[PDB]
Amino acid sequence: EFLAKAKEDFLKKWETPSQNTAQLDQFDRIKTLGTGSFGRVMLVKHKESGNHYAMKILDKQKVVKLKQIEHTLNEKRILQAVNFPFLVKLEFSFKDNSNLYMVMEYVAGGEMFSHLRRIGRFSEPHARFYAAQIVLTFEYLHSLDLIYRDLKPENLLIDQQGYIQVTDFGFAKRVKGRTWTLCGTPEYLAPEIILSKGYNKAVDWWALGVLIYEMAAGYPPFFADQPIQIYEKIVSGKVRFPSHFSSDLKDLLRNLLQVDLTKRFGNLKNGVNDIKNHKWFATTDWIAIYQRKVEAPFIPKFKGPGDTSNFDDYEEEEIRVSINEKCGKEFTEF
Amino acid sequence: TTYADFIASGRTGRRASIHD
Ligand SMILES: Nc1ncnc2c1ncn2[C@@H]1O[C@H](COP(=O)(O)OP(=O)(O)OP(=O)(O)O)[C@@H](O)[C@H]1O
Ligand SMILES: [Mg+2]
Ligand SMILES: [Mg+2]
Repeated sequence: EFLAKAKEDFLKKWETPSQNTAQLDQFDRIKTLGTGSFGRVMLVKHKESGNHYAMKILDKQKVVKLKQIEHTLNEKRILQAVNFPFLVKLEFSFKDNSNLYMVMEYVAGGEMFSHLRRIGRFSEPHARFYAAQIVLTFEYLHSLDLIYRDLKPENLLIDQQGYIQVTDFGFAKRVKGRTWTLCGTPEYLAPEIILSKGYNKAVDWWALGVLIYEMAAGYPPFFADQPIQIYEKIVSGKVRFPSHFSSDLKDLLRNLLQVDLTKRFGNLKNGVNDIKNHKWFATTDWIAIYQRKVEAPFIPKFKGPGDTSNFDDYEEEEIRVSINEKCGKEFTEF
Repeated sequence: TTYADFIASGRTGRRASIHD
């Protein structure tokens, strides 16, 4: 139902993105929630409303130096245009002489990553609860001709109701047809990305296979010390399963972690419904998940607004803003 | 165990994305 109206709303925002909807001095910067190659994400408090937000800060010069301009513009153009129960909400965006800023709702429960490593592994119903939300999220994204391209626990945040909010649209792209960029995170890369094959949205379904495996096992299906060692294992595709995996889960994973593109679940004629109707998801009420009516297996501890106890600590750096505008032309549309 | 092998490996912490 939602999808028809949702594509029309998406397309309107896609064609005319919002721009310049706040400025830096409207926020108190509190502390760093995560660091990345082009900047960092900080907890901030909006001075007027008192609300807390997560502000992603990107260094314009570094983005240009590493030739990531298009990905960065993709990221913001797409995130401001989407709307879904399991996607982080972008509230404001702006830029100054030095930086780009994307201010999202603060998701205080922390990364799925943190909880997964602490607990060790998730039981299959727990993993299935999260997996169902990703399945629905990809159904939404793919219907908008979006590919996501960086599914991993580090990019999945747990909210106050214990549901997932997907963050990090760094590699999100609107593409009808195939695309070729080598991007993602090594453990989650589909074989066709590694082989420089050209690829499509099926790489997101492969990544879901890796995610479900990692959630249920406590370690990813292909791991080593060096990415190249991981890549060798991925293209070979000889996955082995923990003995505690159910038969249904192994069957699903064999169909998602399918090296042959044209046999992989998610990418056949029946699309997402091959996954939704798979026996492992037999107990999943897709509508109740979508409506967020299912009680979550896990609810993070929260000590108030602005509580960061579910995040690692990072060393803080001053936000530097040059008195000269950098890379103005490159980021005109941001 | 496979879990013990994973926990002793070099990639159990947050993993950065790759690009270009
Ligand atoms: N809306 C948010 N609320 C709370 N924390 C967030 C939010 N968005 C991001 N984070 C935290 O900040 C971290 C970095 O954000 P993000 O993943 O977008 O950065 P990145 O530089 O693109 O990282 P990557 O190396 O995965 O590409 C996340 O892993 C998460 O811990
Ligand atoms: Mg990330
Ligand atoms: Mg990223």
